[PDB]
Amino acid sequence: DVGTVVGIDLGTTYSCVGVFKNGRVEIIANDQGNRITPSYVAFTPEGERLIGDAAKNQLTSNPENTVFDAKRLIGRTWNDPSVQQDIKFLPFKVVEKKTKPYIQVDIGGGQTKTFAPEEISAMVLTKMKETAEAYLGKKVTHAVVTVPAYFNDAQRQATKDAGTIAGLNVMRIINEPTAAAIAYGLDKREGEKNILVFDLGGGTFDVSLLTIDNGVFEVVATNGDTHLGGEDFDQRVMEHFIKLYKKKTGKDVRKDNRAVQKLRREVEKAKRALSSQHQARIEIESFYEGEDFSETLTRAKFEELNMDLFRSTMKPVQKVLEDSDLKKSDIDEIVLVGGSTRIPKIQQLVKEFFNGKEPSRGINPDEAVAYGAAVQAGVLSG
Repeated sequence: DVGTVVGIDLGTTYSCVGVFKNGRVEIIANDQGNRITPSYVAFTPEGERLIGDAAKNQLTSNPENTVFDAKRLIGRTWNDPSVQQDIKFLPFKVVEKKTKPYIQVDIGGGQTKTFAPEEISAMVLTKMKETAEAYLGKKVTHAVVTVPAYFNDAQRQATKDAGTIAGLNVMRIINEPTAAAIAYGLDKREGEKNILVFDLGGGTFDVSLLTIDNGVFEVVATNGDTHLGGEDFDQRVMEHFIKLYKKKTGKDVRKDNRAVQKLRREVEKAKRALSSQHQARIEIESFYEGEDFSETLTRAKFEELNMDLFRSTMKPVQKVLEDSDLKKSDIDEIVLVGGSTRIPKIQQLVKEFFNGKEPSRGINPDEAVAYGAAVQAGVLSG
């Protein structure tokens, strides 16, 4: 009937899919061997449609026809002031169509097409569905899908709609921070608890005050920063090296985007390394005008380059507490979500904010939301 239902984190920057198999949640790897998949769609001049890692990986040679951040636009009208702000920063065309912000791309050979934001997310969701189905060795028809807690009626419906386009019946839309809590078993626990969820993604920062009472969740207050994430930490590190280069050679890397992008790729990997190691080597062969890049980033440097950004995450946490009439002591559970929460310095800051109190631990913070979504998908068959 519903078959094996899947749990999908449909993220602004990365998506994740899980399933309940053999008494356990399995987070599923994609055709590229990754347990997270970029929420990107690229159309090539030859007319190929890329989704996920291959869309993300080419993109530097294709800014106009590579689509991301559709989640910023889904469920919104063209004239929403938020949309009008966002599209300033997007490198693809967005036009007014049927009152909505439609994405216009060159599909190949100069052929122009428009897509509703839920059409682009449907392509991503189709990628998640194939990832799942290859794992399971069978077709999937039903899904649990997560959304931010601040999502309104239209944004929830448009996500359901993206699922229907993708061949998915979205049985449950769940809030992302609730899914995270579920992954940690916090919905089981007896009596009333206040849960702070701190979700530092690749492009957005979400803080949520949740209440659990008899396995029923209530979102009391949300804050954060719509345009803060790990990518902002990457950018800081580029500017540092482009500056060091424009000092050691006189040359300016920004004249060549391909150089700037190659730096971006290596910075990303260095950033991930610095969560485990204390130094990382950034080495780009044939980086600008045949010449080579070697420099080495320390964790101490990474942190200094980002310290004000790291510190600015605490102010939404204070506002959330204020808006919900609670103080630090009132928090019984801290859940970290997002790849950036693996940054050792961000963990230190959250703990010190809460007076030495430890967060929940044991689930990859990139995977926690889909995990919880898979916990509920699990119950929806059996």
